[PDB]
Amino acid sequence: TDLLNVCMDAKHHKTKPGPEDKLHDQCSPWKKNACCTASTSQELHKDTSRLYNFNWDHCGKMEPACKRHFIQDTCLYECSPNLGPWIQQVNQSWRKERFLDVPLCKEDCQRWWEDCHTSHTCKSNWHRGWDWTSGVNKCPAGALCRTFESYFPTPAALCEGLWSHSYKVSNYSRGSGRCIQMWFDSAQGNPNEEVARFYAAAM
Ligand SMILES: Nc1nc(=O)c2nc(CNc3ccc(C(=O)N[C@@H](CCC(=O)O)C(=O)O)cc3)cnc2[nH]1
Ligand SMILES: *[C@@H]1O[C@H](CO)[C@@H](O[C@@H]2O[C@H](CO)[C@@H](O)[C@H](O)[C@H]2NC(C)=O)[C@H](O)[C@H]1NC(C)=O
Ligand SMILES: [Cl-]
Ligand SMILES: [K+]
Repeated sequence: TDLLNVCMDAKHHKTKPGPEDKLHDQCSPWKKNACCTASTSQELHKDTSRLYNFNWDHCGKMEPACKRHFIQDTCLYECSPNLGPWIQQVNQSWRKERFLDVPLCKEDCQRWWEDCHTSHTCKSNWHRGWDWTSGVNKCPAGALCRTFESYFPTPAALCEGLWSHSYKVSNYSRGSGRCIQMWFDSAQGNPNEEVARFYAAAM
């Protein structure tokens, strides 16, 4: 149970999960229990936020249908109090902990990949390798802009590879209670609580 209802020790996270009534737009489904502040939830909706100075439009403008998924992902990363069982210590300059091999529901990965098909990028790992010397990430030497499909030939390649394995792709369905959903209605409770509960008891 020590892995339940926690916030990892990372760059913006709160020390502990709490109610956040004013979570902005896409993060609001987390408003009953979040690891992010309202300010953070607000900032992550912005192009090239002050959170990480990360530019989504690094190979031209990213399609809205695609960008929403990255915003959604950032909501989960910053707000989720239910990733306890996958938290690992990594000792990095901008975070002492992170999560790895979170069982992301296949349909979520599939939808993300499909909606991002018509967008563009220059790298398959977005955590390491950028040219930051202007202050925001720019394609490094040798990295050409291409379609998403080029750098991520399958859904799993994007979902698992883009954020250096924060996720593994689960063969479980949305609503199985056996995989983490990036996209959920939380009117009747956050569905990923049950997921974290289940995998914490697996030991
Ligand atoms: N699911 C998910 N998992 C994550 O870990 C995650 N992380 C971020 C934060 N993203 C980033 C990406 C790059 C850099 C960055 O400054 N990269 C540098 C190296 C940083 C270092 O010293 O470790 C670079 O090499 O370009 C920081 C934060 C956003 N969404 C996520 N979403
Ligand atoms: C992931 O789940 C799917 C079903 O949602 C599994 O599919 C079935 O697999 C068996 C063989 O193992 C087939 O007889 C069925 O035809 C499959 N169902 C359909 C309609 O596709 C799939 O095997 C699972 N993947 C893994 C690796 O366990
Ligand atoms: Cl839609
Ligand atoms: K969650």
